[PDB]
Amino acid sequence: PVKLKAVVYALSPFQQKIMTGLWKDLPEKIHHKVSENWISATLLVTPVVGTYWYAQYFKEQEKLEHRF
Amino acid sequence: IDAVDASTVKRVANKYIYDKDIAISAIGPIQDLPDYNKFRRRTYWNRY
Repeated sequence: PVKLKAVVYALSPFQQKIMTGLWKDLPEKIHHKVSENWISATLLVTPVVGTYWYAQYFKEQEKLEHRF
Repeated sequence: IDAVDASTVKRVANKYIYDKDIAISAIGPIQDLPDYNKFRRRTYWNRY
């Protein structure tokens, strides 16, 4: 058992609004998600999309070069 | 006082205790003290 010192004040669940917080600070929520995550998102999307587009281009070039 | 019979006690308890909010003040080594939700749930009996 860890020895802890703290004071915790809590309000009853029936004295607070339950759902409005979903839509509060919404620009901050979007901004934090984008600014913290855009590198991770790039590192995930870029190789997949690039490989797919290159494969499509390869297939189109191969199809054209076999025609008459 | 004599007017307070068993049915009176139950009526008053249902007015003041049953499924009611509670206030808790605790100090010391109280990590094993149950949280507010557990105390709040124990204000009613679902077997009844």
